[PDB]
Amino acid sequence: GSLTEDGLSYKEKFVVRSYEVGSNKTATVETIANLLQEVGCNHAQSVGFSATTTTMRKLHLIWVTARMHIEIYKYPAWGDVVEIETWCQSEGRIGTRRDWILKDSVTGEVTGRATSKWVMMNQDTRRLQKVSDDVRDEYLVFCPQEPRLAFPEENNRSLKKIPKLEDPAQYSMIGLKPRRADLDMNQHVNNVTYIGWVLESIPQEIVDTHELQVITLDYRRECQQDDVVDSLTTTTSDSQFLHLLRLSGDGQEINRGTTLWRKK
Amino acid sequence: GSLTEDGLSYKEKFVVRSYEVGSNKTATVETIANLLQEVGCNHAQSVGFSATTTTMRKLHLIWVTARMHIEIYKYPAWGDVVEIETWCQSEGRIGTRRDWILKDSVTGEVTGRATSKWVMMNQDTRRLQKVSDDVRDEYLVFCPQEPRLAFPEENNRSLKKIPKLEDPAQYSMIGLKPRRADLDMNQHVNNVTYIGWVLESIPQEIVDTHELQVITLDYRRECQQDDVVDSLTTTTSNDSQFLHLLRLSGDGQEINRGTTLWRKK
Ligand SMILES: CNS(=O)(=O)c1cccc(C)c1F
Ligand SMILES: CNS(=O)(=O)c1cccc(C)c1F
Repeated sequence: GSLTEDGLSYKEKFVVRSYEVGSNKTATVETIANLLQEVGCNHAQSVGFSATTTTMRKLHLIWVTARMHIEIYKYPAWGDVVEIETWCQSEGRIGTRRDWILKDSVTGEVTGRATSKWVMMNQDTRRLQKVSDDVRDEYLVFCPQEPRLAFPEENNRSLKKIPKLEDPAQYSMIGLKPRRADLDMNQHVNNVTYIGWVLESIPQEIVDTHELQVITLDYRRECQQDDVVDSLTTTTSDSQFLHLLRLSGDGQEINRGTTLWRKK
Repeated sequence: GSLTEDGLSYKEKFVVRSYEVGSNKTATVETIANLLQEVGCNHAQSVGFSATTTTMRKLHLIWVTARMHIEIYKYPAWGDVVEIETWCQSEGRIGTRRDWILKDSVTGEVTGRATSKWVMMNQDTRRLQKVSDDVRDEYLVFCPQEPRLAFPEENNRSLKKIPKLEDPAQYSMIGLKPRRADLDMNQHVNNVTYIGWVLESIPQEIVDTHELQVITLDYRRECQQDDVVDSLTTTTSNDSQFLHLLRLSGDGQEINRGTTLWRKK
């Protein structure tokens, strides 16, 4: 992959692998989400980051995902080339935004888009911070100056408030645990695992008849290596669902979400 | 990737990804196993296979993995390029063997090697059987004629008999279940999931202080999408060795057995 001419965005091609596809022989939304993260990491590495910046590594600050929104129009097939472009933007004290556009490399057609909201947080205390007084001028040089939005439409799905699912759930998958393949290099559960856990309470009949078009997920609290998760889904409708992940015991909320599915 | 000049083997390069690495900032053995499977798939495609032949698709026959043996000398770092060569050989009526060599693309040095034994199964009845000369003839052209072995050693760990771990296990991880990301495109549990389940009963202290050099895994029965697995490990030993068992958490039906060898970092 490479920074573009202007140095303000990053592009990378991926060939979809045999083990990356589901029952329709196209990429899973988990494979997509993993590629979004990989191109995000190659963007950071290209400009000298990693997404830590000098004064963050100093005060022990990290970027952590508050929110992920992905919309897929077509899932690439096994052996297809998908091109992903990614860029970041400041949203003032709130935090930072990373957006993605996915294209069919051959047709140059847009096959998906994604946006995500990141916040600061001290790694040790896990206390949510606001973007420094201004000292966070270290990274504005690497973002477009004028707004560039994968989701430009005022009042659009990517920004909607998600409510808390109420017991009893219509569906549940309980006792989900992460294995070592689910940890990142710093031994924290991978953001993509939570996507997989949310989708595990969708009934097989839906996954067999429908394709996933939209997923929005809030990250409230991290699941540790030795935590156990329950995944809850209720139909609210195309088929739409409301999602909740919570710790198997006390029922502490770790994620909430919505998905939208189209008949195949 | 491409077939080599003689079209008897297949080469492919992979750049190691951010999410494919462990605590060492190098590729997990599960990432490696997944790359072996991917390059194996691209070789099959390159010669007009599915890994079924015409006769196999007729008689409703598949190849299934009986055994996987991996030896890694060095795990490639995040952003490193690894080059994998793979080929198959007929083992007569017993089945087929697929072999792999892993190299540092830059230095050209051998960083790993693997071998696997495949047997024929009726899709529907799940009944193993000997290879028929008719089936054999259809793919023997695509294999070297003179033996080409990733593991030449006169007495090689790759072929050693694995015993059944004795209750009580020294260590265990209980209630392991597959999610949808553990299924392949035909909704069977991915062979690589079993590797990760075997490793889940190794204590964190070994993993933090050691590196996996060797893993041998026998595949006895398939775990189904709604099965639950128990993983059992006992120390059998500077080098730590373990004996492994995966079994269904209810009746305790065996799905896998294995051994691992670890060396101090
Ligand atoms: C993720 N958020 S970031 O670290 O603030 C950031 C902003 C701009 C460009 C890059 C590469 C970047 F990593
Ligand atoms: C698994 N063994 S195989 O499918 O019979 C086979 C034999 C030779 C070459 C190829 C590509 C092949 F896939």
